Amino acid sequence: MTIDEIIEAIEKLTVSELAELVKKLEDKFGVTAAAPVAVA
Amino acid sequence: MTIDEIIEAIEKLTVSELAELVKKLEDKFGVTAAA
Amino acid sequence: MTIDEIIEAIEKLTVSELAELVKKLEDKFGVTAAAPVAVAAAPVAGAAAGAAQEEKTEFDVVLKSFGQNKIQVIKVVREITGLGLKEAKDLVEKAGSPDAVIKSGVSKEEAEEIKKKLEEAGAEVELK
Amino acid sequence: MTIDEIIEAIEKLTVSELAELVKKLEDKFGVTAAAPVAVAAAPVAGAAAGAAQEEKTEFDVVLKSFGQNKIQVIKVVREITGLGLKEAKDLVEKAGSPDAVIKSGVSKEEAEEIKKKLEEAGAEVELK
Repeated sequence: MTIDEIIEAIEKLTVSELAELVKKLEDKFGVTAAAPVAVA
Repeated sequence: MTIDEIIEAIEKLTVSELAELVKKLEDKFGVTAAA
Repeated sequence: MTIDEIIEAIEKLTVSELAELVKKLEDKFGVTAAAPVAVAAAPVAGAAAGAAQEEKTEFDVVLKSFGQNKIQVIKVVREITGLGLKEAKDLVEKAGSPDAVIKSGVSKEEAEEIKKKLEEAGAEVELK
Repeated sequence: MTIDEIIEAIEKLTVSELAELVKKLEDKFGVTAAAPVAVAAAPVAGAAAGAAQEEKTEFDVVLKSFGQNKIQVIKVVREITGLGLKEAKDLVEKAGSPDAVIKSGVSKEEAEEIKKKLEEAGAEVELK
């Protein structure tokens, strides 16, 4: 299946590249470490 | 919406209980963490 | 593939495909090692879920009014979602509002199967 | 709601509801704090994904044969999926296999639309 092709492509990535993957994905969906505003 | 309604519930579970809910969910569908 | 192509591919995934991809990762690598992709893909899945509604690949069931019968409209909602009084009630009390969605990411069949039932408890139910 | 109440409630959500919930949790509480629910919900949504498929709500496009021009079929597959060249070739050469699924979690007309595109490349494809 397609997802398996992707899972196989992810498995082959070095840890730093996976970190690049995550970075690009997170930068794009404006995800942040920590609640943007106080959930106090 | 219902998910909001579900988020509000999870949002007030004390750190434990959430840890609980988590493990319960992970056990039901194949608890990984390490695999 | 290249990082970029894994991203493009991922971004072309169905919400269901995404869910299964991450699940498979947690199965394969363990939840800890796979969590990175889990959290990074979620916004991608959510975006898509939101695109499906936006189009018509999926529909939601929005409460437009509980009417004379509110205790039942609620009774039903809980049978449908698994919520609780307070929750189910807080939601039901949003009738007429956009938030008042009682279900989403559903085909236009259940849309009616649930809508009807919600009307069966005397309630205003609009689909989207 | 009790933890079980919540787990029950969660196991009734659709793949998209789970998608949108986790996303919302990430945007509001950050990925750090949201990560636990993210990796706990994934398998739930993966199960939902399957359920959907297995219930003709959401369909898939399986390659029965890559036809007379395997290359043309790989080109299309790559267009549909964003999959790299070797992974696209890998997947296409599975034509006939049950897991030669090109896409899934998609609507019916969309499943047809994809099917048609693969057929135009000379492939034999089935929907499920």
